[PDB]
Amino acid sequence: EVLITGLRTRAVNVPLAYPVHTAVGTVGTAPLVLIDLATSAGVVGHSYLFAYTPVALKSLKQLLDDMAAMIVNEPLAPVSLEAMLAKRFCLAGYTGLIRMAAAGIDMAAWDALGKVHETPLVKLLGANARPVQAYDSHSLDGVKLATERAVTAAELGFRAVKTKIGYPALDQDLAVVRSIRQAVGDDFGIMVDYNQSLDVPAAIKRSQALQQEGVTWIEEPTLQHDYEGHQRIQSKLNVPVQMGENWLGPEEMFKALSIGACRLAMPDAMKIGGVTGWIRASALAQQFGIPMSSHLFQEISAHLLAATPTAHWLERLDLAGSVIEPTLTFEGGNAVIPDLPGVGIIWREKEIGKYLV
Amino acid sequence: SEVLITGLRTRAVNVPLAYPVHTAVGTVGTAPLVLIDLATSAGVVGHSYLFAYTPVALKSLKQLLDDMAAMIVNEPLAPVSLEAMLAKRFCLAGYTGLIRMAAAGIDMAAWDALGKVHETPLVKLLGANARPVQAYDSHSLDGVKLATERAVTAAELGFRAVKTKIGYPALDQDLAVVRSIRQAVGDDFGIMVDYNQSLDVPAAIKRSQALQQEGVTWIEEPTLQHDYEGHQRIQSKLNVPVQMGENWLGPEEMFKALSIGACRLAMPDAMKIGGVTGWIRASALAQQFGIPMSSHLFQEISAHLLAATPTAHWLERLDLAGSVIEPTLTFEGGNAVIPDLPGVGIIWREKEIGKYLV
Amino acid sequence: EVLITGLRTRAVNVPLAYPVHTAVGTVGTAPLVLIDLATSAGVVGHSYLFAYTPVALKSLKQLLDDMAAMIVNEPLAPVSLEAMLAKRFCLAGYTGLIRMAAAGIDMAAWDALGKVHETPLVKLLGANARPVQAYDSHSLDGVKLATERAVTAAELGFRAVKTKIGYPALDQDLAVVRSIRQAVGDDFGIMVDYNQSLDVPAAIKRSQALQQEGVTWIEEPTLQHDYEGHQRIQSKLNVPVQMGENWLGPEEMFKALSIGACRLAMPDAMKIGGVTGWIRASALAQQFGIPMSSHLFQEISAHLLAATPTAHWLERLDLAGSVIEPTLTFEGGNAVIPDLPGVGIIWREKEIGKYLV
Amino acid sequence: EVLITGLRTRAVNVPLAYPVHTAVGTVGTAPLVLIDLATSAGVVGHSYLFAYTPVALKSLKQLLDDMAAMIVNEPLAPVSLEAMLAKRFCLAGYTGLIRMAAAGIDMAAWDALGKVHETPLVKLLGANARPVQAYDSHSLDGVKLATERAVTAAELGFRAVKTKIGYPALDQDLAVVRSIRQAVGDDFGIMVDYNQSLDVPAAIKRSQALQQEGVTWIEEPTLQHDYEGHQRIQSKLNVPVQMGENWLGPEEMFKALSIGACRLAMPDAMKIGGVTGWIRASALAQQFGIPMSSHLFQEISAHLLAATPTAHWLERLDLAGSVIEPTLTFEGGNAVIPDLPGVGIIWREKEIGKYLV
Ligand SMILES: *[B@@]1([O])O[C]([O])C2=C1[C]=[C][C]=[C]2
Ligand SMILES: *[B@@]1([O])O[C]([O])C2=C1[C]=[C][C]=[C]2
Ligand SMILES: *[B@@]1([O])O[C]([O])C2=C1[C]=[C][C]=[C]2
Ligand SMILES: *[B@@]1([O])O[C]([O])C2=C1[C]=[C][C]=[C]2
Ligand SMILES: [Mg+2]
Ligand SMILES: [Mg+2]
Ligand SMILES: [Mg+2]
Ligand SMILES: [Mg+2]
Repeated sequence: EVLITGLRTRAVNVPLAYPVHTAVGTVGTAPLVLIDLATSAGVVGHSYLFAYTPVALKSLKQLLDDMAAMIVNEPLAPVSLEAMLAKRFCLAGYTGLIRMAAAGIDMAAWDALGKVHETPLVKLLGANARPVQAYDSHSLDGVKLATERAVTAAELGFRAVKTKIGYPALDQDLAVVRSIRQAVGDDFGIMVDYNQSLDVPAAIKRSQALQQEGVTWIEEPTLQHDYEGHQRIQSKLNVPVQMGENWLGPEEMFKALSIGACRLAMPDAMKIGGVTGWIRASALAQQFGIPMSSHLFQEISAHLLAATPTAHWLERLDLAGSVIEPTLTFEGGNAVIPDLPGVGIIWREKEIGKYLV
Repeated sequence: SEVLITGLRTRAVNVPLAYPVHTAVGTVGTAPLVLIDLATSAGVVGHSYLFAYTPVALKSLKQLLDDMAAMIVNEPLAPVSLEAMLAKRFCLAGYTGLIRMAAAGIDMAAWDALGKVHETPLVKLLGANARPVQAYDSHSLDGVKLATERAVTAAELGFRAVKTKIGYPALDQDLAVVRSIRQAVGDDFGIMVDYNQSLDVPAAIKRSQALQQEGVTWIEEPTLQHDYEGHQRIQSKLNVPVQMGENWLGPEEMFKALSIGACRLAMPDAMKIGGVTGWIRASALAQQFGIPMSSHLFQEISAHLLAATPTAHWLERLDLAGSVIEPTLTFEGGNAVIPDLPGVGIIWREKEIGKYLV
Repeated sequence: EVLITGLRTRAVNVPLAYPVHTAVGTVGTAPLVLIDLATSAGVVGHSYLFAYTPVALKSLKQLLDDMAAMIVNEPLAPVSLEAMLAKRFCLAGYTGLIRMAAAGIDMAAWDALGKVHETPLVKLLGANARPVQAYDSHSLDGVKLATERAVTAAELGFRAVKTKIGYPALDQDLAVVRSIRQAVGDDFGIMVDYNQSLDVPAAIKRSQALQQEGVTWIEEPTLQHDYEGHQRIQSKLNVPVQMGENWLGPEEMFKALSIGACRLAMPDAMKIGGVTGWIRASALAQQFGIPMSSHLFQEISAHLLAATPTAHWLERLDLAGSVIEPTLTFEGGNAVIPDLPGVGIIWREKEIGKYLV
Repeated sequence: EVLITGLRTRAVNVPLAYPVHTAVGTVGTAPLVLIDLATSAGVVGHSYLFAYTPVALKSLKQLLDDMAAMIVNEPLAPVSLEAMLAKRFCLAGYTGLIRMAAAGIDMAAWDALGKVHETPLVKLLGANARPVQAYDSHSLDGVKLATERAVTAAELGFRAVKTKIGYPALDQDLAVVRSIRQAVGDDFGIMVDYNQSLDVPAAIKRSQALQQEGVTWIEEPTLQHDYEGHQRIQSKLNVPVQMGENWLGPEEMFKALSIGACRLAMPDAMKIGGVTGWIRASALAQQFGIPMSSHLFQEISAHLLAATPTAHWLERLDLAGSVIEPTLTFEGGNAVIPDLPGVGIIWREKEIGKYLV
């Protein structure tokens, strides 16, 4: 019926209103690959990828462009497409940039499929649209900016914020949390994120002090692939350890959950394998008893969380707002899925040319 | 005197193979390689190459490496510190896959350059005597007739073992190939077999128990490479050793596989394991877990690396880059012999490389 | 190309400015074996061994001298030499004094290889020299001397000290830590060392009390070979248990890490097997996620920690300062590797004669 | 109160009628340290140590001579003396040559204590003398000599022999076992010993072939300290894996038995820690359900096995026959304890002089 007829990618470097400072360096702009998936039915699927660093941006575009011949003239059947890519790349390594590229095609193909059936992605997945609580995602901003941004988020109606920590001293971590807490009050979430910057003993010492201060979760305290080390950290805490943005495919999530690395999970729509990977991830989170949040890609994560049995929070970090129309809205701090077929992404074509690499 | 990296040059080539590498999951008909030149303030140039597996990833890998150049040019030629830096710089994007392979290619060129700085073969720089290492001639999913011809030819060349790739539609076809080779080479000869991830766990148990009755030397990647639990289940049903490791991206994946008991043999890939720096760490693990450790591809550097490996087992002879690298590595009586050259011993065939440029 | 041509050893008993009092007895002098490895390239490798007690000093020298014929005329290839000694001693027992002797040969051979290549050992290992934070290592000194020494170390720039505890009463342990803490303030490390003197229940009781006071780590609470007992102790603590100075070879480290005996490790350059053993130990500590410190042998440990992914602290205990030129220096508490080939050891040939046994 | 009044040691290098060829090299002579423990009761305890290689011989004697100051004038209480040595050596490392030296003192002290009470050692331990089945211990002798020695062993009355294997080819291992089996018949033991020479997959392969041939046990297939690896080999076999000659102290035995490394044990009276360590090893083998044999030191092992609840075999390898009187006899292949106080060791004083080092 519906065949894939073309793939077009555009690499952009988009500035951010606030740089994403982390304990391991600053992401000052967002390197994105914008994807269009043309089909024989007249509709075009849209998705985008986040390359994290300009150093990988051109590499990821080139890879996608060389993948185009693998998918042109195949049926628009994302689950069957994913299994084909999984096999074709099983020698090179179906991980990293390659898996990220495969997820970008998956997310565009699902967008295309909802458009074919003139229906929002959440409904094509068999679920009712529902609002999801969102937290406003901040960075390693220093006490002054961290507190201003938390006040502005609370004014916009958000009920929780995330700040990135891992300053040179534990006292600086605690100063930021304490200052946010005094400005937003007790009935407010403060999630904190170390971006893999602590070894396991440091993470136990810092995390127990944060837990005494009162935080909502402690995210990626150590090396993201060290599932055992996260389990050891989690074993010393009442507060939940959060991880998942760096799981490449549901199989990595299965490994982490099988050994108890974390009491929360937050897969990333790209790295987990797109919609197809998210659905599988969501089935694991349910059976392991893990409340499941999103990481980035807030446009598509609104739909996916609505179909997730243990949906927890949506991360509001609008990486692509400069090139995507704001059809996703926030009422009372909850993300509200737009009444649009597919994901609801509409390119801001006038702005894209400003940021092309 | 301090030695600095002063340039990084890459060349993407798509190189002929006398025999296409047929596998159960598809055919590698040419070798897409990225050749790496690491210029230094000592004047010497470090050489290495990467294998992209599919032409689909070739240009992307070269592009990534060219964009990584800015991270390493004007840094000290200290491969262990360079590796720590790349690990940190890529911890958000994902220090795995193509990025990790790119980092390993830098690492292998940097260690080559450091051996050249000290005018000494890499094995001796690593603190070990050069020793010959037994090598098996590595074949593919060749069908009975060609599989048998290549095994006879390898036996005449002095090899004492061959590897064939299996996973034909029927187990009887796998068996027909292994049996035909055995009849042509005799009883005092290794036959390693390679499934390239093509079986589920119950099929792998069934096929491997039948192959075990034929006395093959090991059974390589029976199922999905990341499925360490499943490999353990397959190994639990076998006396023959399960072999894996060519797809471990970094020694951290090796550590996870060995921790669960996935395999009684290991064969890291000098590229995917993370280069010389990653190989040294992999060898330390294999030693403590009691795992005989073989190589995967990259025979030029693997001869050096195995000589430094306490549990060194076999060298895979698959000469992917022979069309563009001078044959300074030799084989005597089936054993790889390290050349008396500084660093790794790689000398480009500069007049051949231009024939294959992408 | 380069062969070992000779081995010379000298047994000394050297005075210590401060006796090393421990919970299990006093090391009042340092019995050392000083090692010279001659090569066909004109350079001489240097190392030394610490015998812990004069009772073992002459035995260790004799053993090394009887090992000379095994290594003379072998290539200067420390990794292959270690394999040869491992095999040759596999029936006698490649542990204990024999293993310590093998490590002494290894450290001198690596010094000699760096000298053949005219490069500091850290650079021959492929790493940049970097300063390494050091703690000043004290002993079971009693409240008065313990505090004085802690004050003096703080004045010299050290950011942490180690004291040895295990007085008859736990109150005496706590009185020393409290006194040191008042003199150095809260932004200062206090590591404490029991030297195997407690059983597991006593160690749980004392360690929880020291944890409440605030210490940096608790080292060797019980019998060094009792990895399961250390695991039980560590399971009851937030503060990290530290061990490793008694691991004979990385295979013993592997056993202890595999069962979770400690959250920190500190291998001893001699007992772990010299440079070759150290390299293997550091690969394990990295995969197990263990910050790795040194025990004694500060001259060579400065190089080794600079090549160690999880390098933590250097122990500053200058056992050999009376016979080795102070080319290793300390700036702001950090050990600074000297710009010398190999390890940087230069014998004080006038002083050695004063201490020969 | 009987006190120790002297400690005398003599290093000898004694001839072997048949060199002990092994897969890892040849022990052509026996380097022994002969021990005399004089007491204030006038009786003298006798024991001896085996240094395995002449390279360790003078070092072991030197260490014993320097330990003498720790034990002279102490009461003749072997269990209290062992505890003192354990503590005094806890920093240097109570293993290796130091532990072997401590065991030699322990074995002389117990022989001394038997003499004080004019009673054989077995009776002082509270057990009846009973004959213990012995196997004649051979080496890596090749097909011709291995079979000749097996014939001669059978004619002397032994009902089992041990041969050492680990020839370059598995077919050579099997050719030896097959020729011995033809010469001795089916109702006869053939123990085989690899002396650590195989990796784990090679050991699985050779052992399953030997198991098909029919052998009594498979001894030290891989590295002696690799307890996990021995467990993996044992998991693939019906035939029992045998080890223990290299355990230094019952604490190492405990670690191996705890993980299931072997279904048989054979501690070495020296390395296990003398009579004191043997008694503790016997208590462990009993609870773990492990039949327990001896390694070497046949003179004292005859007494110790008589007191061992799970006593299995005595290794007959008469390393010291050139310097000790043949008071131990063999009836029907069973070792028969002599009716003599203590261990029953009487030096051949006119012979020791020929072999002094
Ligand atoms: B951090 O992990 O939280 C944000 O989503 C983010 C982070 C790092 C880099 C970019 C974005
Ligand atoms: B196979 O795994 O063995 C060879 O090394 C090879 C394989 C697949 C693809 C290329 C080479
Ligand atoms: B103790 O463990 O710390 C010191 O390094 C030391 C110790 C005991 C004996 C000598 C030195
Ligand atoms: B072997 O393990 O059996 C014998 O007791 C023996 C061995 C090795 C070295 C000496 C004696
Ligand atoms: Mg995060
Ligand atoms: Mg393979
Ligand atoms: Mg200590
Ligand atoms: Mg034996």
